[PDB]
Amino acid sequence: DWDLVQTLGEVQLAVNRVTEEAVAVKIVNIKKEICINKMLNHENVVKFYGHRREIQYLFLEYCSGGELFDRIEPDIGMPEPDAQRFFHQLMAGVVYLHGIGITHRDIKPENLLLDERDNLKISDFGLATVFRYNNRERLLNKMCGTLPYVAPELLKRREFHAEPVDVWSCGIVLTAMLAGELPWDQPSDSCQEYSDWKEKKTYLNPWKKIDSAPLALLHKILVENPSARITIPDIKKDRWYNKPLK
Ligand SMILES: C[C@H](CN(C)C)Oc1nc(Nc2cc3cccc(Cl)c3cn2)cnc1C#N
Repeated sequence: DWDLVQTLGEVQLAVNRVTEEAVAVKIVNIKKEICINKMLNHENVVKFYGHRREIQYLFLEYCSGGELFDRIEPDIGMPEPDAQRFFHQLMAGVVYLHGIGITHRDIKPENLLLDERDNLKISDFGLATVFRYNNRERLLNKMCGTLPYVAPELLKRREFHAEPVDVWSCGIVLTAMLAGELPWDQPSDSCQEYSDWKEKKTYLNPWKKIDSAPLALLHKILVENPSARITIPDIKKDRWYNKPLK
């Protein structure tokens, strides 16, 4: 038996009556979240233990470290070495997902959990979907995600590639980690902060608070044209991405 100890997000912390093991139980599209979870097995992805239908119950990893969101100090961010480490682990998780043809679609600090060792884990696959199957890519056309984190093509195009969208959102997460703020309400031309970035006014916040090395990476990630946007394999060759830090 598991005792429901407290509400995490519904989602509640459950604790094993015998072993005292802790798990997160999700109490409830749900069919796809379960299916997708069944496919997942990676150290930077929230573990899926199983499910039960009574109201549906999902048994997920308890990440006692909390949400990445709470490691970001407003207007400050966090130490660059910690940001880099979290970004490495995020890429590892995203790489894995894309490798098996899954796109998360809602990457943001609220959905990035930390275990007891502060290892990052991608959470919440309620919006995730298959973008590659039998080695054939399917373009996406449904709008979803979270405005400050979504790529501009999603607002501007009828169809778009899945992967560059996840890459973009990772770029926004990195920005948040290094500056403790989001660069814009949304990646649209009616958005002054977004226009300023497109005009490379990096003497303005949040870019001003970001060292030139990571900023160079951001210049490559937050590129409006998804076809010109840096890919993960190339992120792996980026100077800052490879810089020894602490
Ligand atoms: C509760 C989050 C809300 N999302 C928006 C991230 O959704 C999930 N949380 C999980 N674990 C978890 C969440 C915690 C939340 C707060 C604090 C602590 Cl210690 C937590 C420890 N572990 C696992 N899967 C999902 C899913 N889906």
